Amino acid sequence: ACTKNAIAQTGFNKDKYFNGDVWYVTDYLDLEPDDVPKRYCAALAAGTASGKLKEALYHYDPKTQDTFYDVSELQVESLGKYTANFKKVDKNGNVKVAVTAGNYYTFTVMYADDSSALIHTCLHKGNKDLGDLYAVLNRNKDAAAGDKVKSAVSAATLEFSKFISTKENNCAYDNDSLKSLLTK
Ligand code: HEM
Repeated sequence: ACTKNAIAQTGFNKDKYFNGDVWYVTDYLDLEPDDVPKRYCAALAAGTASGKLKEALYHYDPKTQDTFYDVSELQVESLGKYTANFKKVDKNGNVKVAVTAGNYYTFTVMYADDSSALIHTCLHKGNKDLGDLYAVLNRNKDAAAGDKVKSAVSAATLEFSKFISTKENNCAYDNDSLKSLLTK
């Protein structure tokens, strides 16, 4: 179960964040740690497509090779805080699992600049019991977290030392698919 009402960044710049480009997860913290594998990789694209606010997600377990993409149109709750009903798709946007009520995530941008971000998400997927997930993002998949984003982690009353890095997993991303999926 999720327990946090994450606070969005003061002054969040939506057009910069949702610019159509890719964000890579470099580090994550699940407050129910035993909810997600210790070795993982994930990335997303975020942008407006034909007037609609969109995200495209990619998940890859580097040990099991379990792979999936998602696309969602984000609904606005407040600036920097969204609710996203997702559909599982292949890399070309063909639907594998349609949108349905009860399959959604919340998404809060706690901090962002041009290169880095800190987000919170709470996933709801049917009857699974999932907890709060924080992720440090960067535009560069290999970037070490800098002081702006690590300070933001502190300001959220979190300890960056507890985050798990995704960097040592050889993950390789299909950026082209993530960008194109924004339209799907
Ligand atoms: C930007 C950040 C992330 C968002 C918005 C996000 C969103 C989601 C969504 C929507 C699903 C369900 C997909 C579907 O069934 O179609 C999912 C599943 C999953 N995510 Fe994430 N995720 C993110 C980061 C991560 C990270 C960093 C991990 C780390 C370990 C992770 C682990 C998982 C796992 C293991 C599942 C499969 C749940 C299951 O069905 O059993 N996610 N995520």
